[PDB]
Amino acid sequence: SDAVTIRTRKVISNPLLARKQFVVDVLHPNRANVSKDELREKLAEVYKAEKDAVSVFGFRTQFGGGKSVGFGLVYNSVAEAKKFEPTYRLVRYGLAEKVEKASRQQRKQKKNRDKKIFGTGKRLAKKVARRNAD
Amino acid sequence: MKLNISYPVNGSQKTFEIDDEHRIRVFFDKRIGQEVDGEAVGDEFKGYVFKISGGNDKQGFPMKQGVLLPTRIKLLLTKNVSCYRPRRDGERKRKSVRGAIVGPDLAVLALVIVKKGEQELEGLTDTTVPKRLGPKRANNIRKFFGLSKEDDVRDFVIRREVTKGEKTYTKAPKIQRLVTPQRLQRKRHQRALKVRNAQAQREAAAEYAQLLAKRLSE
Amino acid sequence: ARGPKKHLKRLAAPHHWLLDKLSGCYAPRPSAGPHKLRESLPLIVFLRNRLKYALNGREVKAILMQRHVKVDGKVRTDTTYPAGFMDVITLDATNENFRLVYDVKGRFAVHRITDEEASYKLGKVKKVQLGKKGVPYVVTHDGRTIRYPDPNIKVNDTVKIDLASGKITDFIKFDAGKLVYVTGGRNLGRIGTIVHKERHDGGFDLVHIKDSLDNTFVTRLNNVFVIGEQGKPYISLPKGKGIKLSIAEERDRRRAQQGL
RNA sequence: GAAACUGCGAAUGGCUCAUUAAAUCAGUUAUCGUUUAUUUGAUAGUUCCUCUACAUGGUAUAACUGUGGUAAUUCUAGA
RNA sequence: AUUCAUAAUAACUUUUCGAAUCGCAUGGCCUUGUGCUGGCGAUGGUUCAUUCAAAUUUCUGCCCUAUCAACUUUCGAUGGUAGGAUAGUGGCCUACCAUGGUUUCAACGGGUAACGGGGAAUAAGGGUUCGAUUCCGGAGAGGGAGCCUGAGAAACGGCUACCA
Repeated sequence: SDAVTIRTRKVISNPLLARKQFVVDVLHPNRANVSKDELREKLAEVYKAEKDAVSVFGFRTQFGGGKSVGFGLVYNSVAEAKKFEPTYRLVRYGLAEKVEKASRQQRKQKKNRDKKIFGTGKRLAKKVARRNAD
Repeated sequence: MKLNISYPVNGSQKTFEIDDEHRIRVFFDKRIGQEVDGEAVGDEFKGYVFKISGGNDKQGFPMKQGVLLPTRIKLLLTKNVSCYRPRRDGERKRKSVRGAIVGPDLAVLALVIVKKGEQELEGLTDTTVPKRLGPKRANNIRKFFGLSKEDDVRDFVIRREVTKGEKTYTKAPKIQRLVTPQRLQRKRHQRALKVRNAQAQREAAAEYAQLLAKRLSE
Repeated sequence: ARGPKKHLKRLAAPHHWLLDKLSGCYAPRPSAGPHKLRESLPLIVFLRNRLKYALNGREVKAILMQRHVKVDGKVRTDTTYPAGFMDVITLDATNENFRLVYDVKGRFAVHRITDEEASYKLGKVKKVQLGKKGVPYVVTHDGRTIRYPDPNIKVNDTVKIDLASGKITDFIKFDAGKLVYVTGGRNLGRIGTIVHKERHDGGFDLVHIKDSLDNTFVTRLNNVFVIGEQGKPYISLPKGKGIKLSIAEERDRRRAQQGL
């Protein structure tokens, strides 16, 4: 393969969020696919963007290969890129960390078990220790 | 028949065990609020006077103030009364409860000391416990320490100490209902807002009236 | 059913929101405010489905709650604050001003305006009354009430509230020879001049309106909104100036568009 | 920043079609026959007063500490 | 279209409301007192309007059955007056008094394997059949009744009683 080409269309400036929104389309006549991080770096060197401050999220390849169309947006000043952005995408680009939590059933069971305790249960714990002691 | 004794002068609490039917016979047919003597219940309790406060039967149901006929009856309890705590607004469960007249079927009876005897108790009179929390309102601070109206009670507040693992530091309650420049400023703003709005209304009404008189000069 | 209603499903939203019937099973449900939800436009619809600024619901939540979008010169944070007709929604970080004026076809339009003229707003005075303590007060279609109006402001008429403190400036009468917007029923969004008003006692005084191109029609008086002298409206009219083209010449001009 | 007090919500949803034959329901009116938290807009110089806190009145009570019963309940008793 | 809006007089009331709340800012004045004043907001607050609603409501429209031709009024059925009760109209109830009200233009009764509508099938038409079911409206949480809280519930992932 010789090259892909990335064209940005319908560019909208959104100063309400300090960002620019656009529809990327890439012509990759040979390779297979997009290699999305290469597009992030390419859009970084297109405007001036420091590629950890960009995010392209929507992508789908046209029928019969070659053309892939998606939606992508650039934030200036990567602090706002961490600010006005959903957490799943920031984890997806490695600029955040996924928290681990128990699954929905365990959380619901724990909430509906400590709905049966009034107060801290320190009196209940002390009382049950004393009352099964003798 | 266990006996939960309390001494509220120092706030000490204990449990005692009496297992003779004849040394407990004086306790029968008294409601809560009555007063008994410590003579026939114990030679250790000579001179002590008790008030009957509460208790629980063999099944563990409590006793309710007021109800006679020392049996178990079901009552529809509402908010802000003993023996019940509501789960949502206006809930009134029918709970079963025991009569306040003390009979032989009681399992635990709880008493309050009202006059200490000539001798003392090892775990009750000797033991004393501090109150957990000092006063929080500023006038309650003044009433607790017996202070003046010009005393600046912020310096009398109790500062409880604590060590995290080594680095000791103290904390003190935030005083409530205090004279403060913020409150005086807010009161000043309230007065100024009222008078300014009223004057604006008066002058706009005068302008409307003179406009009407100007219009009706035809 | 035991109380009020808080949900508004898709297929039950107002049709002129142009909400896609798939991709979601609920509609914004404009919360209570100045306008009826059947004839309003929430902030989320305006900012999400018209200017394409936000993409999700939380996106426009984060746009609004940074204290940006002002409706009638007052900061709104609610996603479904019901911005209605003749409202003057403004955006600070882009230095842009808007005015909700109905499109010719019937739904809401996005009418850009200068910074001047965005400091006033017309309102159809709907009932004038001697209020409490003997003061007179007018109340218009947008829920505004104004105390001490001029005695010549009568019912079904138009006043001009600016934005600053109310304080109604020069107002309009209601007769023949006056430009008129229409905001309800089949003849929605059509601008013309009153030629005749027939008053039926008992209800629904129909109005005869003649447009720019001599297509007369009639509406009920509830939908009439007088906007000033013929040829001199006090606002900027939307694109096309409200003509209601028939579909044949709509085809004609649309293929006239095609080709350069 | 747990617990608990306070405020709000829990009267929306979601499910089903047993009842119901001018009943429901649809279009069309009415409220000069009324209730409405909320939202939006306006709105309140007048209060005890012929001896007085206004640089600011008072009580509780939870949570808490520690004392207990009941086989058991989202049981609760007394301090 | 009014005994409307509103205003006035005479009073009346277990005298309702008229801010003892909170955050962020450190401005201004001098008699320099830690004196006077002042911003940007938050939360309440009586009434009126508005919005979300609610509740009653005018006209007209439903499937089969005459082997259902008289029905309603002892125990409100239709109307009058007055009261009570309700958010309020109203026989909604009560006291008294009138003898009315519906119908072969199908009353009343009976049946429904009946929730109603937007709608679906069926391409000459009109029609014949369906609509429990994605939207609108009603009703109900095993059957009934009652009720607290609340702006809004005769609520049942609220309570009480009875029945199974």
